[PDB]
Amino acid sequence: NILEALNVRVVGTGDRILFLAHGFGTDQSAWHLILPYFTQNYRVVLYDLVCAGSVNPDYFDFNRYTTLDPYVDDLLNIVDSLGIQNCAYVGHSVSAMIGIIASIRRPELFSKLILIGFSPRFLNDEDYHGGFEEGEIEKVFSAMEANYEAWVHGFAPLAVGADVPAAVREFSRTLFNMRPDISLFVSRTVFNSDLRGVLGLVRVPTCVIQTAKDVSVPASVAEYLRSHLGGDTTVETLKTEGHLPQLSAPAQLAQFLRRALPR
Repeated sequence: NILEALNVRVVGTGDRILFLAHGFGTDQSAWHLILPYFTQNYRVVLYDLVCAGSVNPDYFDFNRYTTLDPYVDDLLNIVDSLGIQNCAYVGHSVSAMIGIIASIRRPELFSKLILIGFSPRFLNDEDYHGGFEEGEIEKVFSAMEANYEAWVHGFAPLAVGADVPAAVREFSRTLFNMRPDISLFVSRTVFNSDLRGVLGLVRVPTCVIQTAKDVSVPASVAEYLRSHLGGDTTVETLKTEGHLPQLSAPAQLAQFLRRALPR
């Protein structure tokens, strides 16, 4: 039922469950280039966040989805529904944030957390560089509301990077598939999140993957995470820019994953 609403799909064969969880602006199809590198050795679970354009917009209850907690409830519901007892989890952007909270709620559930394009807090603070200020983000939210199509038009290449047209085309496609109001509302939710208070409570081994230049995550965030996460943590840096390496640099990302994943 949640399995149907969130387009859960399980493919591959192997002992380890690999759980792939997409971020803002895409759906599980953003994993399609790396997926063949794993389906021979991992039982792979994919799903769409409720805010994905591929999910019936009728399921997006703006009354319910006001913080990340209902999203974590969705993930744990899927995990439980599938009867998954242990898995490796790869979360991009918001799914990274969701993964951290899930790990603290259910520490026995994750063998490993791989976090791509992950920030615990986007807004700056005293001695903390998240990369954004409140005045600044209000204008983005206005632009997103005023003219979503124009925002996407400009944002997709900036976010994804240069000379990767296939990646930009795909990211534009999935952004345009999201309902504009859902896009804005999810953005607001993410920008009002602050995980820095609970990072020390993470116990699961974690790999933080960053790219060279991510418009949403300053380079300094990775070393903050290394110093603040409570598990055994490593940082890997892709020699490639952009926010969506699963589309823009699938070979390098898959290589990093193959190094970091259990088995």
